[PDB]
Amino acid sequence: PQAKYRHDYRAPDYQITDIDLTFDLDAQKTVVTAVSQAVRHGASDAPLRLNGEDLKLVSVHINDEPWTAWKEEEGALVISNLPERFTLKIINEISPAANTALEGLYQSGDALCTQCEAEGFRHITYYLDRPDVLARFTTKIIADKIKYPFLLSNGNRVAQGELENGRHWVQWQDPFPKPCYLFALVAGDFDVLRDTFTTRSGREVALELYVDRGNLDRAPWAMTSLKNSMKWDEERFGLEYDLDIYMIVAVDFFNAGAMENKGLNIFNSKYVLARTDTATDKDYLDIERVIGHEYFHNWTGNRVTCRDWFQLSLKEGLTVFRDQEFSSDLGSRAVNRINNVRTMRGLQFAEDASPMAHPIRPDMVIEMNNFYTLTVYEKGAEVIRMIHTLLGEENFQKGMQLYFERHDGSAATCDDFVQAMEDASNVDLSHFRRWYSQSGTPIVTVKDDYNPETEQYTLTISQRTPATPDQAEKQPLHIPFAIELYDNEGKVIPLQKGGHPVNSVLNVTQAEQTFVFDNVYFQPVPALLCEFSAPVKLEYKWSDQQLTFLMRHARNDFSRWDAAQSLLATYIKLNVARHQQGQPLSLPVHVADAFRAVLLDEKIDPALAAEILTLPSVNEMAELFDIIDPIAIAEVREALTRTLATELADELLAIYNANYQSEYRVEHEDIAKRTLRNACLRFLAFGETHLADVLVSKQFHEANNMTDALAALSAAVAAQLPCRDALMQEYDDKWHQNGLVMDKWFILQATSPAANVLETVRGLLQHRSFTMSNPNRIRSLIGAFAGSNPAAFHAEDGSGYLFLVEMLTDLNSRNPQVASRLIEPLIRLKRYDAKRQEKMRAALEQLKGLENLSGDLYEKITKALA
Ligand code: NA
Ligand code: NA
Ligand code: NA
Ligand SMILES: [Zn+2]
Repeated sequence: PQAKYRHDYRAPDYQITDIDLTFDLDAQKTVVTAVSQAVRHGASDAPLRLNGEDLKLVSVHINDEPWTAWKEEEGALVISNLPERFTLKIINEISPAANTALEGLYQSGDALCTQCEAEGFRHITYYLDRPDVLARFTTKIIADKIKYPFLLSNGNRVAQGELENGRHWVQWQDPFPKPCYLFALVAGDFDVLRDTFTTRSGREVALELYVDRGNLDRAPWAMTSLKNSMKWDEERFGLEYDLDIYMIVAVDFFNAGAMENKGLNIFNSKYVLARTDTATDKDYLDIERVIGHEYFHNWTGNRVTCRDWFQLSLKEGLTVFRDQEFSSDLGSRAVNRINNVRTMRGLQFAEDASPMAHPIRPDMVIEMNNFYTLTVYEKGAEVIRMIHTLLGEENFQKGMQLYFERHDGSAATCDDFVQAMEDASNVDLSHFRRWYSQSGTPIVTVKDDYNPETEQYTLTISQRTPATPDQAEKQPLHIPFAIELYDNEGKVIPLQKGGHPVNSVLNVTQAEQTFVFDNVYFQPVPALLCEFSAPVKLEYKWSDQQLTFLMRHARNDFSRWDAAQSLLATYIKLNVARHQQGQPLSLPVHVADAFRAVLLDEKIDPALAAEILTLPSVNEMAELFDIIDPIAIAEVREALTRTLATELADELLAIYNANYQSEYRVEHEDIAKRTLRNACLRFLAFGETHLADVLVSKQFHEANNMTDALAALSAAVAAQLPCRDALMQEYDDKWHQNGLVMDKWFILQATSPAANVLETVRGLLQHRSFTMSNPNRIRSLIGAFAGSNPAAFHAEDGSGYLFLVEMLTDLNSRNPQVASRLIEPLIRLKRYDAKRQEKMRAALEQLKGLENLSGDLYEKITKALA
């Protein structure tokens, strides 16, 4: 359809203040009654345009009078000649069972449940579906007692009743005005885990976690995590929960990961259910993350919400920042930072090049569900971290405070949040605001000079953002640029300028500038962009010895990891160019020596050693190139792994045996050691075949937990070892009746370095555990093929592109949101060689031709083809 523009936001002509919903539930045909209290603010001649999608309108009343001055248009109900203040009453029917897109009210298994973010409440009743219209909800659900014993909506339960013919009803009331995207409804039969948490001030909150029956044994971690979140937000931000009850329901059929619906979060069951033999350490930490995340939304998203959808980052960048900080306090900050930066550089930077490039606050949007992006979430949070970096904790907290004090109870803008941070701190963020409106990844170039006569070090820093598909015009940003300077012994040299300390975060605000430091008593090795202080590409001409020096001496663990990625980047690029000419991998001795040194340093945190021995992902590697040869990258990763497996075999095995652990515990010291042990196992898989096949299958068979079971299975697949098919069948045989566990197996299948991986993947569309109606299964198999196996996806013959087009033809009609996730590999076409671009362009031109092309796909397809 047509685009919506941020600069066209105007306040609404009408407001709703209270809405009283009734649901006569039935999966075939639900009847919705909505009584809303409205107020005209605009002109008298302005009609009321209510949004609505695939609703069957039964009746319209205005102050109990059957209305005759209205009409239905494309996606709207238009009501005219209205009083200034009035009661609106709509009755409509919807059909949950038919809803395969999982927008609105749909069925997930036997259960009914909702997804309204961003614009799904309009698939339930005619409303002002925009998040600047906030109102007090009352929700009455009626349903078959047998099939739907639990009837849940937002708030507290305020009435209940039984009816003839085996039906019953519950009524719910949320005292906080909210935008309709935060409305939730759930009916079904569940096992319920109940605990309580008591707030800092005495308030006792009931906690109820709803799971499909028989899953009550994978619930406690989720619950413990929720409790930790409530405590952490209390300790770090001073934020207490505001209601008496907190519900979380885990469903299997869900497009997102989870949803901050006020008082009644709905979670993909992926980010709830864990048990030591079904879930890995990553799963546990992700559940901690997502539970936390939705919880933190209770302030940064609900108590203060978004005036319009272009302000999505207001809540998501801030709430992601909050889930990073939660994870980082409770666990390893260094590991957390490293991985979040892997994500920025690997995946986000790629999107900021792509035809979908947008600023964290978009200016144009066709389908809003396309803008739940790495950019809005992860880059959004980096922008928040930058603010935190410029202001410091004490100041940042005062801004949070002023933000809430001003906007609690309303919908706000990104600019409002920045103004709160500015006014509380008296740090000026006028120039900084440009981060909200400029797309693309800036490139910061650093040139250095030491003058021993004067004992001064000059940094010449310059910046440029190259043009993007979405903006022709770019300008310099306010870039917090952190530096440490190290002397010959590995001590930090103090920064100064004329006998006066200088702050180690520099304000790179111009296209080019120059910083001169004094009393620099020795020629420094610098650490640049410490802790990835801005979401930029750094360009500096490191010597390998500067890099290895930093791996040995840098204060900050992140700087050691990052020195290593820079060391290794050089050689990844070398060996890709070599691969392309039929040459074998070449690697200097001293490079392997550095990784050996990390493996044998007793001073090293195992967690860090583990991340330094985790090679960059293929996506992380691709960001190093202008043109991507996915096959060269894939083969080079495989080779580089083999070479270090050989060069480090004795030390790898030593460290593998050293960090054996008889007990399994989800505690961070233990996870660090298990991560390191399994990092060693990966390399060993790629070494001597018999020894490999022995360790891998032994670890798999003997593993007490899924982290170890799967690490070995995954290495058997990755390294193509003898036991593979057997181990792989064993897993199927055991876990096929369990979708979330099978997700891992599908990924392994889909990301196999095998020769006939596409043929296997087409076949797995028939597998017992697979189903095209379940977005988890789709992402696990098809998603992992297209997104995480770029070597097979970008086969020379175009067979990958055609497979995705077949799938997308199905998913376009069934679930556009998921089709849109899946097309992302294909809109990156302008990044590969001509021969590939042509086939990709052809695939996109096929999809453009679809009878009933969704807006979701249409938005991305016309940008890419443009
Ligand atoms: Na209102
Ligand atoms: Na709290
Ligand atoms: Na910590
Ligand atoms: Zn969120």
